[PDB]
Amino acid sequence: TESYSDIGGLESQIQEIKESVELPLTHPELYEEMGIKPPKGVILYGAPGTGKTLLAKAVANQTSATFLRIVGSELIQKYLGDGPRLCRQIFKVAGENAPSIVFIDEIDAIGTKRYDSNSGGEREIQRTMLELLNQLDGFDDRGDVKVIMATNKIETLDPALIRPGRIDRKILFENPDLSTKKKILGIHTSKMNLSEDVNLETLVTTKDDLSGADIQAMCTEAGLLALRERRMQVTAEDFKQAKERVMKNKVEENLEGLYL
Amino acid sequence: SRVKAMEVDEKPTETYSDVGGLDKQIEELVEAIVLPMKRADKFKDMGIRAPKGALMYGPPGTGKTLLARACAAQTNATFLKLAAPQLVQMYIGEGAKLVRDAFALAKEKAPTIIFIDELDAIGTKRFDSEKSGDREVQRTMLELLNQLDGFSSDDRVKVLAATNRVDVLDPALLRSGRLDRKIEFPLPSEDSRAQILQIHSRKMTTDDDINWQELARSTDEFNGAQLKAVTVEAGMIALRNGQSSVKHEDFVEGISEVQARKSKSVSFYA
Amino acid sequence: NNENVSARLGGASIAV
Amino acid sequence: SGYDRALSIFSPDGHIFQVEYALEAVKRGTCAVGVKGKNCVVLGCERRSTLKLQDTRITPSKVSKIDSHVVLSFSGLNADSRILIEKARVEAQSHRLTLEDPVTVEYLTRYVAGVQQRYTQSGGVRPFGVSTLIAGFDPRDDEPKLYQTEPSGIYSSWSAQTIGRNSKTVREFLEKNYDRKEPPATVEECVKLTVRSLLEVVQTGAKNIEITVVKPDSDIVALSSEEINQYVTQIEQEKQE
Amino acid sequence: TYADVGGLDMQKQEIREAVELPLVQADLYEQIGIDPPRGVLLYGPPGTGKTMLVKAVANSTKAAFIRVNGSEFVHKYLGEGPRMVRDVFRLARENAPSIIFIDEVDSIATKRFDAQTGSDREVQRILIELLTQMDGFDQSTNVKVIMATNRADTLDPALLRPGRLDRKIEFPSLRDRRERRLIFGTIASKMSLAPEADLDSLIIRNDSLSGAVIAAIMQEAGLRAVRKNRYVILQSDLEEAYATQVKTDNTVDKFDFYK
Amino acid sequence: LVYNMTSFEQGEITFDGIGGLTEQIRELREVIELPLKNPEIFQRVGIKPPKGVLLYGPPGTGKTLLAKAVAATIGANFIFSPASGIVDKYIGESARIIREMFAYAKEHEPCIIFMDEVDAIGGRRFSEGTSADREIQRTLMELLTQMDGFDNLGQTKIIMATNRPDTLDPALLRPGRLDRKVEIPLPNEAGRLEIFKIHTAKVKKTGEFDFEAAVKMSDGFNGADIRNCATEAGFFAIRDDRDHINPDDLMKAVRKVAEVKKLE
Amino acid sequence: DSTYDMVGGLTKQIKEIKEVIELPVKHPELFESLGIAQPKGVILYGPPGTGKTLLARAVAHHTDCKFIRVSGAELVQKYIGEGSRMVRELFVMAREHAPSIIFMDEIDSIGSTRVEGSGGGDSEVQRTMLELLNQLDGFETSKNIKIIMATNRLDILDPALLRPGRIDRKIEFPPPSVAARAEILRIHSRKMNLTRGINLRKVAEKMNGCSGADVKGVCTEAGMYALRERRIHVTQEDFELAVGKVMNKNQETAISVAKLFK
Amino acid sequence: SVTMMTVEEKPDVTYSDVGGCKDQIEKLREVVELPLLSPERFATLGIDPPKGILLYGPPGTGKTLCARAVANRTDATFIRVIGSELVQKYVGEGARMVRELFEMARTKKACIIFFDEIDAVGGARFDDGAGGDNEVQRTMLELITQLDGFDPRGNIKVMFATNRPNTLDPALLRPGRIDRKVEFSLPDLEGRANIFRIHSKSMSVERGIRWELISRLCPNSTGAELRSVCTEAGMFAIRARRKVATEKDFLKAVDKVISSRYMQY
Ligand SMILES: Nc1ncnc2c1ncn2[C@@H]1O[C@H](COP(=O)(O)OP(=O)(O)OP(=O)(O)O)[C@@H](O)[C@H]1O
Ligand SMILES: Nc1ncnc2c1ncn2[C@@H]1O[C@H](COP(=O)(O)OP(=O)(O)OP(=O)(O)O)[C@@H](O)[C@H]1O
Ligand SMILES: Nc1ncnc2c1ncn2[C@@H]1O[C@H](COP(=O)(O)OP(=O)(O)OP(=O)(O)O)[C@@H](O)[C@H]1O
Ligand SMILES: Nc1ncnc2c1ncn2[C@@H]1O[C@H](COP(=O)(O)OP(=O)(O)OP(=O)(O)O)[C@@H](O)[C@H]1O
Ligand SMILES: Nc1ncnc2c1ncn2[C@@H]1O[C@H](COP(=O)(O)OP(=O)(O)O)[C@@H](O)[C@H]1O
Ligand SMILES: Nc1ncnc2c1ncn2[C@@H]1O[C@H](COP(=O)(O)OP(=O)(O)O)[C@@H](O)[C@H]1O
Repeated sequence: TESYSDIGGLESQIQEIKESVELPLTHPELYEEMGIKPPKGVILYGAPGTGKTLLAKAVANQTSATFLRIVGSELIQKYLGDGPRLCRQIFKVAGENAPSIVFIDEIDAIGTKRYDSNSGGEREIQRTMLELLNQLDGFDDRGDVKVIMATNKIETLDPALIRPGRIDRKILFENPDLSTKKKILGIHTSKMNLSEDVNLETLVTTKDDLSGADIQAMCTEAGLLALRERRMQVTAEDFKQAKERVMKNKVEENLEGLYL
Repeated sequence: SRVKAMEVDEKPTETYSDVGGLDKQIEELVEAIVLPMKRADKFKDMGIRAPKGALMYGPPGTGKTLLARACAAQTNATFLKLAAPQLVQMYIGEGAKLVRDAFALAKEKAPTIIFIDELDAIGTKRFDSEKSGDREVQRTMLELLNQLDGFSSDDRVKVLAATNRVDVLDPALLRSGRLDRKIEFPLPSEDSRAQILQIHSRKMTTDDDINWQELARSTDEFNGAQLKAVTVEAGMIALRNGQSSVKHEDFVEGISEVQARKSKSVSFYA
Repeated sequence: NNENVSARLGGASIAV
Repeated sequence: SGYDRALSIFSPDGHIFQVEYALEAVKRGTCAVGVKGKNCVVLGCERRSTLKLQDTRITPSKVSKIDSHVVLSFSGLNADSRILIEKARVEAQSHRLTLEDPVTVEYLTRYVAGVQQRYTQSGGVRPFGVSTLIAGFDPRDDEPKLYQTEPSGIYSSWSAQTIGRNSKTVREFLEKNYDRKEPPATVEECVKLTVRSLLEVVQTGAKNIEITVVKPDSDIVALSSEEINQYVTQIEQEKQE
Repeated sequence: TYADVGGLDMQKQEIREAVELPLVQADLYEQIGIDPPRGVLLYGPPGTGKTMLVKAVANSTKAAFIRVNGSEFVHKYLGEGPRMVRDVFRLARENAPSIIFIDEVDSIATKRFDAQTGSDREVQRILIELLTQMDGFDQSTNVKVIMATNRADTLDPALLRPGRLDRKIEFPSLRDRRERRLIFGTIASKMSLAPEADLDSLIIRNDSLSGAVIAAIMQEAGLRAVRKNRYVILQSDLEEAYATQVKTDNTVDKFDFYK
Repeated sequence: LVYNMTSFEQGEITFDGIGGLTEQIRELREVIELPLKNPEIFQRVGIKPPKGVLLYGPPGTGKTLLAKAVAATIGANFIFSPASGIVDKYIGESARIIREMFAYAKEHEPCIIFMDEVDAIGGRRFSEGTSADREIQRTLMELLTQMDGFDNLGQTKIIMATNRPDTLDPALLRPGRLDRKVEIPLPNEAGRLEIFKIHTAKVKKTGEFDFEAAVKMSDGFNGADIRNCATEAGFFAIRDDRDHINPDDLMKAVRKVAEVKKLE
Repeated sequence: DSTYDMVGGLTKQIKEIKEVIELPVKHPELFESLGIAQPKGVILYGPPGTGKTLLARAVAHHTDCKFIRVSGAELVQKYIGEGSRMVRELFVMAREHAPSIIFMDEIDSIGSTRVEGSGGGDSEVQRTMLELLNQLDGFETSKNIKIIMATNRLDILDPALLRPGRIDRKIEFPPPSVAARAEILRIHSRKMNLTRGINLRKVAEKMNGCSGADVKGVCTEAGMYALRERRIHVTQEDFELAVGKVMNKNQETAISVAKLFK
Repeated sequence: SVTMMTVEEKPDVTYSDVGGCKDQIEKLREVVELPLLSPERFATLGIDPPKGILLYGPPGTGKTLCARAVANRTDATFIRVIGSELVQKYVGEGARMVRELFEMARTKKACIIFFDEIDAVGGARFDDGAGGDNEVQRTMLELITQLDGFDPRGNIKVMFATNRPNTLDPALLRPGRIDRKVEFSLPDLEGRANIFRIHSKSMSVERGIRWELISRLCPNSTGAELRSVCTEAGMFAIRARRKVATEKDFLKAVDKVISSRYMQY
C-alpha cells in the first residue's frame, strides 16, 4: 500500500527496478530502439533492517499490472509429488494473466546447494528447486513475467539459479552511510512537533553503527517516553535516552583497539 | 502376465568365444555346478550334499550379466534370466506367484539352470519403514529354494545370482545348505586385459603391426566396460580424420578421451 | 476402487 | 576453496591471498596523510582521544624519525610496525658508518621493502600487517619526495597519499584540489591543504590530531595543540553557511 | 519391596512421604497453605540401589505408574518425540492422581551447549518438551516425577530448581561398612546357608562394593555349590567367590594401559 | 514367520554327531538344562536361574552349531540378531530393534537369542564423535535395561557370541549376569579324526583313512577346513569318474586347500 | 490463573509492557493523532527461575484480548512443509479476533541461528513466520497483533527475530535486589500461619542474589521441617537453616584446582 | 497422454549463433545426425555407433540451446521428457510414464528424445541403499532395464544433461547405458569474440570498437554472462539518454556482472 516519498535513501539502488519493471510498461520503445529487451529477473541481497520487502511493496502501489504474493515456503508440499506441479501452475497462469510479476521471498528456505542427503524429504525440495530452473529458463521462453526475489544471506547459498538467463542484476543493501541517515530521518519525523530542539546533524553520526529500520523505533520510542511525562510534543533529550538504549547491544569492539 | 512374456535366452547366445581371460573362475564353476548336473548319481550315491547353487560378486563392467549367458547354451540347459526390478514394480500380487511359477517350470524341462540379476532391489536387508512390502518376496524364494533338495531330491535345477554389493544383502542366504560358494570377479591383470581388447575388436578393421601390450599397461582401474568403449571410439576417430582402419594412435587417444583430459600438451616440456 | 495409497509422502529424518 | 591459508601457493587466478588480506587489516587502521609543497613536506595522523587516564605528559605518536633528515608514518598494527622502524634507523646509521655519507632516501625505502619481500616469500613467517610511507629531503638538495610501502614489498612515489579508514574519500579529494599545475610553496597552505583533508574522518574533534613538517639542512619541527586550533577555525571560517 | 531392600535407612523415607503422604494426607499441607512439591531426582553411581526402590514403590502406591527410560524417546522422524512426551503428561493427568518414573535421562538432561547440528539440536527440544509442561501456563496438582541417573552434575540448572525438583536425594558410596553388614545379612537370610557362616570375616575388608556386586557374589557362590550335586547349603569355601569378584584384575586397560 | 527359523523346538540335529567337546557342552548342560529339567533345587535355594553366557573365540570352533543344537535338545526357538546387521545410521531405530525382539520373543512362549559379532555394540570409542558415540551408548544402554527389567521368566535365555573378546573396554558389563564365559578351545590334532569321523560318514569310499591328516590339519584347525576337504576330496574321485575315495585325495585335499586357510 | 499482586519483585519492566500492549488497544487515537507508528511485540530475556512465564500467565488474567499460546516445540512436525501450514493457519485465526496477543514460551528450539549441514524444516518455518510478521500481508497482520516471547539467552538466536520493526523492546529480567527478594517471601508466605515474632529482611540480606524461584523452595521447605513434627506453625531458625543449605550444594561443584594459570 | 503434449514444435535457433564450442558439437552431431543421415560410412566398416550420449558442464555454459538447436535442424521428432512428469506420486503412475515414454519411441522411427536435468531421478543414487521403500530406485532401475540387460532398440538417439554429474549412478557411464561424456566448459578468447558478435547484431552501436580489448578484459566467464553485458552496456546509455552505444559504456558494464585493487602488479 505504501508509495515512494517514503524511503528517500535508496537511489543508487532504486534506479534498477525502475529500469526493470516500472519503466518498460511505459516506454519500451527505448529498449527496442537500441535493439534490446530488458531483464527477466532481479534479486536483492540481505543485510537486514535495510528495506528490501519495502521496495517491492512500493512498486505494487503503481505498476498497472498483476502482482503476486509468495514466500519461499508456500511452494513446498507434503504429498511428495505435488510441489513441483504448483510451480508450473503459477507461471502459466501469469502468462494467462500477462503482463505479470512475482515475488518469492526468504527463498533460502528453498535455495541451497545440492546437499546430496539421505533423508527422504529433503529430496523433494531439490526437485522443486529444479522444475523452476526447467521452467524459468529451461527449454522454452516464457514471455513478460518478471521475478523480484529476495533473501537475507547469499554468500554460500543460492547456487546456480543466480545467473543470467534467470536473474540479471543483483542489487544489494547495507546499513546506510551518514549521508542517507539525514533524509531518511525526515521521513518518519514529518508528523510530530519537534518543539525547537532539532540539531539532527549530530544526533545521527558515524560510529552509530545502526540500521535503516531501528530509527523508527527510536522515533516512536521517544514520543511515548515523552507522553508518559505528560508532554506530547518532543525535544532532543527525548531522543538521547532512546539512542542510548537501542544501540546498546548491536556490537562491541573489545577485539578492536589493537590496530593502534 | 510376465512369465509367458519372459522366455529363455537359450537360442541366441554369445557362443563363448567372445569372453576373454577368466581362466579359473569358470573352471571353478564347471567343477562346482556343471559336472554335478551330469553326475547326479554319485552325489546321491557316493553320498554328499551337492552344491545347491553359487554366487558371484564383483564390481561393474566385469562379466556378470554376460557369463551367465555363456554357460547355458554351452551346456543345453534352459532357464530364465530374471529381473529383480520387474518383480519389485507396483504390481504386488505377482512377486510371490511369479517366483513360485519360476522353479515350477524350471523343475520341468529338467535338467536346467536359473539365474537372477543384480540383487540391489531384492537384497533387502533393511528393517526400515515397512518390511512387509517385500518380505513376502524373498521368503517364497527361500521356500522355493528349499524345494530344490533336502530329502534326496536331485531336482536337477540349479541356481546362480550376480550382484555388485556382497554386503547389503540379507545375511540369510550365505547360510549352509542353501549356498556357500561366493565367487569373486577380480579386476584384471595386464595379461588378462589384452584378450578383452582383441575380442571386442576383431569385427573392426585394423592393421597387424600393433603391440597390444603397453595399451594394457596404460589401462589400470579399467576392465571390459571401460575397454571396448575405447575400442569403439578409435574407429570413431578414424572417420573424422578419414582413415579406413584404426592405428595404434587411435586407441591410445581413446584413453585420453575416457576422461576428457585435453592437455595443454606444449606447456614448457620438450 | 478406493485403494488410495499413502502416496509415500515423505517426511524428514535425522542423520547419524 | 583452500587456496588462501598459506603464502607459498597460487590460486588458479594466479594471485596469492595472505598478502592482500593484509590490505584488509591496514584498512582497519587510522589515517596517515602526507603532502609535499615546493620546498616543504607535511604529515598527518588520526590520533585518538580515548579516555581521561592516559598521561597527557606523554601523548602517543604514530610518527617516528630515524635520522635528522628522514621520518616515517604508518597505519595498520603497531607491534609489527615497531620492528622495521628499528631495523631502519639501525641501517641508516650504518650507512653513515661504512660510507661516511648519509642515506639517499631511495636506498632506505628499498631496505624496508627488502624485508617485506622476504617475510612473505619464505614461509614459516607472517607478513608485516602494516603499510608505511617515507618523507623527507635528500642531503645537499631541496628535492622533496615521499615514498609509500606496502607488505607486498613494493615502493612507489606519490605526491599525496593516505592509508586507512575512509582513505577512499581522501585520495579522491586531493585529486579534486591538489594538482601539479600549481604546486604549493610554503607551510601554511600545505597545512591549510591538509588539515581540511582530515575532516572526512575527524567528525569535529580536535583532541584527535597531530602533525609535523620538514626542513632542509637536516632539521624538523613538531607542532602544538593551539597552533592547529586556530587552523581549526580559518578552515571553518570559510564555512560561514 | 521395602523389606527386600537393605541399607537405605535414610533414603527410603524421603520418597515414601514425597509420594504417598500427599495423596493420603494433603489437607494438612494446605492447613498451612503451601503448595507441595512435584519432582525429585535420584543421583548416585550404579549398583547403589536406586532403580529398585521405585519398584518397591510400584508395589505400594495405589496410584498409576509409568516406565519410560530415556532412550525410548528418540526416533528418526523428528517432531514425534515431543508429541510422545506430550502424550505422556496428558495420560498422567487423565489417570490422576498418578506419577512417572524415568530410569535414565543423561542421554537427554544435559547442559544445552551451542549446537550446530540436527542431532544435537533435536535432542534439546525434546528436553524443552518437559520444561514447558512441568512449568508453563498449563499445570496441575496430581502428577509427580521420579527422575533417575547414575550421576547428576551436568544436566542443566534450568531443570534443577524448585517448582521442578523440590527434593533431590543422594546415595551412599561403595565404602561404608554399616550397610554392608546389613546387606549380607539381608540377602543371605532370604535363603538357607551353612552354620559355618564366615560373613563377619568378609565385611571387614577394605574393598569397595555396591548392591549389584553383592547379588553377583552370593548368587555365583550359590552357583558353585548347587553345581556340586548338592541340595541347599553353601560351603564356607566361597573364598573363590569374593576373589572371583575382582574385576580390576580382569581389565588389561587397568593393567597395561597408561604406562 | 518374519525374522528367523525358530527350529520348531524339535528339528533334531545331533549335538553329539560332532567332533566338538564334552567339557564345555557339559558346562552348558548346567545353566540351561538343569533348571528346565530340575527346578526342585534353585527353588529350594531360591536363586533365580542364570542370565546368559558368552562364547568367545574365532570361527571353525562351531560356536553356533552347538547352540541351536542343544537348544533343539531342550527345544527352544533359535534366532539371530547380528549386531553388524542391526546398526542403523539413524538416531534411534537401533534400540527399537532391540525392543521388538525382547517383546516378540515374549510373544512366543519360549525363545532364545543368538547375537553375533557383538563387538559392534562394545566399541572402544576411539573416534569420539559425540554426535555418534553419545548415541552408541544410547542404544547399548537400552539393551542393559531392556534385557533385565521385570522379566521374571525361566524361558527367555540369552546368548552372545563375540569373536575378539576384550576389544570392548567401554564397559565389560561383568557384574551380575554372564554366569559363565566358556574357555573356548580350538580343534586339537586329536580332534581331527574326531571331526573327520563326522563328515566322512554317509559315504561309500573304501574307507579313506589316514594318520597323515592331522599333520595336514595342523594349523588348518577350523571346521570349515574339514567340511570343505571332504567336499573337494569328494570332487576328485569323480575327477576320473571313480567309485570310491582313496585316502591320498585327503592327504592331497587338506595339504592343498588349507593353503588359503593359512595365508588369508 | 495468577495475578499482578503475585508477580511482585519489580515494576519497571511490567510498567513497560502495557506501554506497548494496553495503550494501542484502548487508546490509539492519541497515538493516531500523534500518528507515528504501531509498536509491535516484545521479548523478555533472563536467567531461569526469575518470573518470565509468570508475568505471561498473569497478563492473560488482565488483558481483555485473546491470548494464544504455543508451548515448547509443538510446531516442529514430522512430515514436510506443513509446519509452515501450521503457522499461517495460526495468524489467520488471530485476525478473526483483531485484538489478539500470542505467546510462545521459548524460541531457542526453533529460532536458533541457521546453518546448512543440518537443520531443515525448522529453519524453514522460522523463515516464513519471519515473513508473516513484516511482509506485504504482514502489513495487514501488522495492524493489531502483538507478540511475546520469553527466551533464556538471546545470543544464540538470529538478529532477524529481535531485529526492530517487529521487536521494539528487549526486556531484562535479572535476579533481584534485597527488597525485591524480601517481598516475594510474603507473596509465598501469607497463606502460612501466624508466624511467631519474625523478621524476613535479615535473612534475605543473608542470601545474596541467587534467583527468585529458589525462594519459593525455601518457604515451602521450611514449613516441611515444621510439618514433620506436627508443628503446624513456623519458626525463624528454620529459614536461615534452609536457605543456608539448599544453595550450599549449588556452591559444591563450582570448585576446581586445575589452575594452569593465575 | 501428457507425454504426447511435451513435443518441441520448432523453436528458431541455428548453430550460427553459438561460438567457442566449435568442436564440442563435432562430437555431438557425430552420433545424432550421421546414423540418422549418413549411416553408410560407419557401415563401410560395419560397427555399432554409440547411442545414449551425455553432456555435462557448469551452469549457463550453453547446453540447453544446443539441445533445441539440434531440433529444427534434423526435421525429426524431438521429445522433451522434462521434470515434474516422471516422479508424480501414486507409484505406478510415476514409472509407467517412462515405460509409455519409450513405447511411443519404440513404435516410431527416426526418433530422438531429450531428458532435461536427469539429476532429479538418475542423480538419486540410493543413500547407501537405505529406505525400506525408495520410489526413485524402482523407476531408475527400469530404464537401465530398458537400456541395459538387452537391447531396447536400434535406431533412437538419446541425450541427457546435467549441471552436476557426480550424483547419478556409476551404471550410467557404461555401454548400452551411456557411451560418451561430453564436457562443455568455459570458452577461450577466440570463442568469446564470436559470442559477442551475435548478441550485438540487433544492438544499435556505432563502429570504433575492438572487442579484442574486451575479451582480454573479461576473464573466465560463461556464455550467459556475455549477453548480460550487452544488456547493461546498452542500458547505461538509456539512463544517460543517448540513441547509440559507446565502447567505454561496456567498460563499466563489464565491471558489474563480474562483480580495492591489486596495486602490487
Ligand atoms: N528508507 C526507509 N524508510 C522507512 N523505513 C525503512 C527504510 N529502510 C528500512 N526501513 C524499515 O525496515 C523494515 C524492512 O526491513 P526489510 O526490508 O529488511 O524486511 P525484509 O524484506 O523482510 O528483510 P528482513 O527479513 O531482513 O527484515 C521496514 O519495516 C521499515 O520500517
Ligand atoms: N571377461 C570378459 N570378456 C569379454 N567381455 C567382458 C568381460 N568382462 C567384462 N566384459 C565387458 O563388460 C560388459 C559386461 O559387463 P556385465 O554386464 O557382466 O556387468 P553388468 O551386469 O553391467 O554389471 P551391473 O550388473 O552392475 O550392471 C560387456 O560390455 C563386456 O563386453
Ligand atoms: N518474582 C517472582 N514472583 C512470583 N513468582 C516467582 C518469582 N520468581 C520466581 N517465581 C516462581 O518461579 C516459577 C517461574 O519460573 P520462571 O517463569 O522464571 O521460569 P520459566 O521462565 O518458566 O522457565 P522456561 O520458561 O524457560 O521454561 C514459578 O513457580 C513462580 O512462582
Ligand atoms: N555460445 C553461446 N552463445 C550465446 N548464448 C549462450 C552461449 N552459451 C551460453 N549462452 C547463454 O546461456 C543461456 C543458457 O544456459 P544453459 O541453459 O545452457 O546453462 P545450463 O547449465 O543448461 O543451465 P541449467 O543447468 O539450469 O539448464 C542462454 O540464455 C544463452 O544466452
Ligand atoms: N540394597 C540392595 N540389595 C540387593 N540388591 C541391590 C541393592 N542395591 C542394589 N542392588 C542391585 O543393583 C541393581 C540396581 O542397579 P542400579 O544402581 O539401580 O542401576 P540403574 O540405577 O542404572 O538401574 C539391582 O538389580 C539390584 O540387584
Ligand atoms: N567341532 C566341529 N566339528 C565338526 N565341524 C565343525 C566344528 N566346528 C565347526 N564345524 C563346521 O563349521 C561350520 C560352523 O562354522 P562356525 O565356526 O560355527 O562359524 P561361526 O564361528 O561364525 O559360528 C559347521 O557347518 C561345521 O560343518
